[PDB]
Amino acid sequence: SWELQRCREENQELRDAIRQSNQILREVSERLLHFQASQREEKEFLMAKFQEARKLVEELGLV
Amino acid sequence: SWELQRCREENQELRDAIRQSNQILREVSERLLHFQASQREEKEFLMAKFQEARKLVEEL
Amino acid sequence: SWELQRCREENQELRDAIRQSNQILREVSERLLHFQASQREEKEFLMAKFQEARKLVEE
Amino acid sequence: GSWELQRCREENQELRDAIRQSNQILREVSERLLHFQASQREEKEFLMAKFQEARKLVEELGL
Ligand code: PRO
Ligand code: PRO
Ligand SMILES: [Er+3]
Ligand SMILES: [Tb+3]
Ligand SMILES: [Tb+3]
Ligand SMILES: [Tb+3]
Ligand SMILES: [Y+3]
Ligand SMILES: [Y+3]
Repeated sequence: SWELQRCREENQELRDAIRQSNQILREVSERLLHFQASQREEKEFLMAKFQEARKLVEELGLV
Repeated sequence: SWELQRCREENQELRDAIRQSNQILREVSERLLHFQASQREEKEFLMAKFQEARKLVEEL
Repeated sequence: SWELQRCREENQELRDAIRQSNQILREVSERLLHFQASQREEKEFLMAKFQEARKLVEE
Repeated sequence: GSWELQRCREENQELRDAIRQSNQILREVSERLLHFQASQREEKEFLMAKFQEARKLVEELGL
């Protein structure tokens, strides 16, 4: 049937779009884990500095 | 004889799933854009802390 | 003595400078904890909404 | 001279050094936040790019 052939093609494209869109979302989730690993290193540089500052004032007797 | 009707029903279920997914992703996107704007504004207070520190290093 | 009084007064000013700079750093740290909380909430929302999208696709 | 004046002078030197250290800490924290900001910017640009990919997949169905 003309209409059945057309409908079958459209359904396969719809399935492909859903599958490809899920893969995009999966890649987003994985990459966000990488951004978070790098941002954990940033927090570590920052935390080291804030601890150095705290020690400075404790030691000067200013706490 | 019901092959086309089956295919049309599948098409409708798939179109509805795509629409719902699009709605979800539109919500995420729009919320993240508004969030970036709010965060930019909130970061202005950090910028202000460092301007105060600069002024201090100068007045010393 | 005169010299002791001058040194004590200078030390008060220096301590005040240190208090100010330390308080600025404490405010930065506190505000960064605000940012961390906000970002965690947005990450949780995104995760939840991606899961909802992954569910509509099941079946 | 007195023992108490020598302490005061030693305290004065340690506070001067502490001010220089505090300034260094402030500077390093500022630099790190600029780097963290650049990281977050890249994360935002990545998310925008992936959402655009998904939208274009759906637009290309033509429905
Ligand atoms: O950027 C400004 O002008 C001010 C400073 C912190 C809040 N907004
Ligand atoms: O002017 C003062 O008295 C302090 C003492 C140590 C050096 N400067
Ligand atoms: Er000592
Ligand atoms: Tb503003
Ligand atoms: Tb000593
Ligand atoms: Tb540096
Ligand atoms: Y929560
Ligand atoms: Y970039």
